[PDB]
Amino acid sequence: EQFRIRRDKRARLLAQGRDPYPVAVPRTHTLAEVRAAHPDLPIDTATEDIVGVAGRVIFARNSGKLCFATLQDGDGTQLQVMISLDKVGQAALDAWKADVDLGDIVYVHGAVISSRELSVLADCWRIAAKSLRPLPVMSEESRVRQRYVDLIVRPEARAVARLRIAVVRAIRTALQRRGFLEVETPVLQTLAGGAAARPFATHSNALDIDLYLRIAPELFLKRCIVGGFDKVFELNRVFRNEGADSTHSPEFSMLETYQTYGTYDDSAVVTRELIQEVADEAIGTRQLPLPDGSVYDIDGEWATIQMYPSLSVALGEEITPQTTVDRLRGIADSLGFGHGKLIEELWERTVGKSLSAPTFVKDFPVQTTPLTRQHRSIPGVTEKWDLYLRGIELATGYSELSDPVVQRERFADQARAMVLDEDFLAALEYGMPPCTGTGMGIDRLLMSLTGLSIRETVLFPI
Amino acid sequence: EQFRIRRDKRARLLAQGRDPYPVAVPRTHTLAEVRAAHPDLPIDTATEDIVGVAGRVIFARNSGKLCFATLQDGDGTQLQVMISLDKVGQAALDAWKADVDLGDIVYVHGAVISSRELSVLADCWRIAAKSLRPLPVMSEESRVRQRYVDLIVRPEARAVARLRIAVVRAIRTALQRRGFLEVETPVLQTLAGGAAARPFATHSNALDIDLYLRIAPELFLKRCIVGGFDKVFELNRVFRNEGADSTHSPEFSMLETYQTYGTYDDSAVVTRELIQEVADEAIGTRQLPLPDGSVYDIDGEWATIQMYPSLSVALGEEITPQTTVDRLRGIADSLGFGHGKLIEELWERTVGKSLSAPTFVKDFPVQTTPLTRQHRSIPGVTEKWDLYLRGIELATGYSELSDPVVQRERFADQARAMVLDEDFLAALEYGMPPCTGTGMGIDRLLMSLTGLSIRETVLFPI
Ligand SMILES: COc1nc(N)nc2c1C(=O)N([C@@H]1CCCCC[C@@H]1O)C2
Ligand SMILES: COc1nc(N)nc2c1C(=O)N([C@@H]1CCCCC[C@@H]1O)C2
Ligand SMILES: N[C@@H](CCCC[NH3+])C(=O)O
Ligand SMILES: N[C@@H](CCCC[NH3+])C(=O)O
Repeated sequence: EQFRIRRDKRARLLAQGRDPYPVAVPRTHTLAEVRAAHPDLPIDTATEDIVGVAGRVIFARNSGKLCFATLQDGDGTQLQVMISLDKVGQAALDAWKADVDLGDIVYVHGAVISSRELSVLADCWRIAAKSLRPLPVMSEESRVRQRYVDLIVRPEARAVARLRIAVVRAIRTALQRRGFLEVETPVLQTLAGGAAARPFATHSNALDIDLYLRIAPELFLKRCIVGGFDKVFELNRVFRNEGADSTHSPEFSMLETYQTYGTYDDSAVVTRELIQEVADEAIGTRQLPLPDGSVYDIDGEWATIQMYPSLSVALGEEITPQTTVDRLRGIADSLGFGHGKLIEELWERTVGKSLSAPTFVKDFPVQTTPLTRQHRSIPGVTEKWDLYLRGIELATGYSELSDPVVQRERFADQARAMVLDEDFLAALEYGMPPCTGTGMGIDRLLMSLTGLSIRETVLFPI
Repeated sequence: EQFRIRRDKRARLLAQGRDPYPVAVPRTHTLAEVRAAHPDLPIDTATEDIVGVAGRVIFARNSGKLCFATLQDGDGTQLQVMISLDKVGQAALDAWKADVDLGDIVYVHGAVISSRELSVLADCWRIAAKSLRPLPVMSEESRVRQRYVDLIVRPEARAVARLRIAVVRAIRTALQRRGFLEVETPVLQTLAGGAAARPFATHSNALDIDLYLRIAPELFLKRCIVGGFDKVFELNRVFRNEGADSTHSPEFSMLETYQTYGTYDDSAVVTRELIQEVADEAIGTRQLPLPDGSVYDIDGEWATIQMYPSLSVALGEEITPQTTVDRLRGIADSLGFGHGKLIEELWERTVGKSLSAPTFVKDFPVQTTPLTRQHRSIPGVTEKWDLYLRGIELATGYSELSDPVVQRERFADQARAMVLDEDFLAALEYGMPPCTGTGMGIDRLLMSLTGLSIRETVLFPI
């Protein structure tokens, strides 16, 4: 109902030649600037620094000759204003009382004082924007459908938003320091490769064909390696047309990273440093406070284990690349399609879930890692690692497969379970230097670091 | 045919227990590093700095006991190697001759010398990747279908790639210095607004509905302003499902920028500074050399003109918001749907095309600018500017419309030519502070700056 009373104040403001949505108000300072400016003012004293401030009125308290309000700047910083009859008022004071509702953006020019709390006493004031909706005084799913309100009302929403931003910047900063070049590769592709997922498809009017939103940048990033990029990354959305859960969303921001003349051993080190550097820059500790109340320590060195041996220890018997699917099925049964899949699942069900401290698992089944080079010495496994951090499957790195003939096979096997990515394969046949790539999810990153859900870490999900 | 001879060398290398795609080669330096290290070496003298280098063999010259090759590192830097019988050879020399074709990535450990040109004489050497395709010794449309080869063979492809990267970084650096925060807003939207374009649509399996790839981030970026972001930008792809031409592609990278408590006058200034700063960082001059052979000067201050007056001067009569479509049709006819459209078209046909120096045109027809605030004083126009740089329609800035009721109208008018963006409108009714937004295309930016076509400025178009 207050919807309608607010709409009428708009109408009657227009009519009176007051401007409720003016083009310009001469804001001299953010409220934060005024605070940092007057840190320790003798309380109940005036100073002749005149400012023009603007802010959301989130608290009113009217009292005849004198009205107080809390201006909250968009970052959360607060300044109190005092609308007084004696300063420049009467009609001003009336208009204040009549015109100014909660959630209204307001500008006030005046002197900076402290009251019997840091305030601005007003010479001038003006509405900067009239709200036709009061703030609520929130369920998780209304906070997310209306992030703009969440951000106005809930400090933590403000902090998380800025945290993601700072994390993302930390990442770019870390990679740039190391000489990585950030490239833009295509989102719309004639066929979407680089990972295991069902694509989003869209019809192009230009070309009268379907195109596919990228599931991952790998294959184009690999083209950049062919083309002589020494060190490239890309930090941007990918689209996997599948179901949503606590670690999975159909649209999400992902980092991929490619470095010539290093292996999975090298990118493991960088990934660790990168994450640690992000924590330091964006969180300021490696002793990560959780909503739990607990503390997760990501400092120091991180353990590396091998999938097959670690699984072997867990299961009480030697599991190798040679172990049959009939054997693995049986073990699987005893607990409650193919070899590679069974190993990963058994590993995930036994070793995976038990990991607390940050851990790399390396040396993966060849069948489930089409894009990663075969191990330099161990038969039947690929040089891939996964990083688990706080129990979250965070990141992966590969010693990348550059052999076009092997690579054509790996894809043929895939397809039989038949048009391949011929251009990708062509690029490889021009020669790709030995190189190691990583992938890492930003939401999972933030999750692993903070305890926040995926639906808190993106500004505008659905 | 050489396709097949190369494939056989792979096969016979495998067979002999040589590794043609090894996991790791111990590369100590980039060729650029070795160059910077030995800038002025007395030519035809040896030095006992041992290095391990790796590079693409792009030139061979075999001669009995001694073979020379050019290693080109991926950035374009060149080092010559000398494969000699006397160093560590005979069988080595034979294998070199037999095993190493052009476009092969090769590693060589050895001493750094200058010959009778900076070279490495080899103790050791190894194939790092075997190419199953020779380099061509290129049409514009094969360069772009195979950028990876373009990048190997054509220096200018290398330079342009790195230029775009440096421009994009320059942009982020410039905006960050000014306190802008880069946000990620959704690419997949329930309805795609913020501009005039037909969307790409994609079916979601998760939600069993169509989604729309964003045509622009504005409406979500505006939500961020509501939510208290003072200064936000987003630099990322947008998708407009329309035809391709020399200034238009269906997928392209675009910058949008939002700043609270400034107007179009303010963002005009920033846009100018931003562009000038980009030129300085990424190109190193504001006297822009063109393929033409000419020089385009983007230094100093840029002229601002008004659409209606400038058109009036061009046409020899007063054109105002009040001029009828019947009048404009007639004028249009005399040269060779609605008022706003006719003004822009007439303006573009008369004043637009005649502009050489960098120029802002401001004060636009209300009918064609649904999202921009009405002018503070001039009836019938909005506070929008377009920037033309080197004749290219580069950028725009608005004093943003924050009035939810006016905004609902503007959208209603649009739709009648009927479901609106209710959530966007809801956000506005929570109150958006006065603010100015800009948009700018990266490809157009690069084009305006360099003379390069849109099909050179993106790494992987199609
Ligand atoms: C929300 O994040 C994700 N959403 C989806 N749908 N899928 C994935 C993620 C996500 O974070 N992923 C990681 C990306 C590479 C790093 C290794 C672990 C995962 O594959 C996969
Ligand atoms: C290649 O760049 C573009 N491709 C398409 N399809 N459409 C546009 C571009 C492109 O650069 N645009 C600008 C974006 C905002 C700045 C004002 C001028 C244009 O609208 C529009
Ligand atoms: N494309 C991978 C990430 C890169 C892995 C290293 N080449 C994924 O989506 O899983
Ligand atoms: N969305 C605009 C760019 C931002 C204009 C300022 N609000 C466009 O695509 O034209």
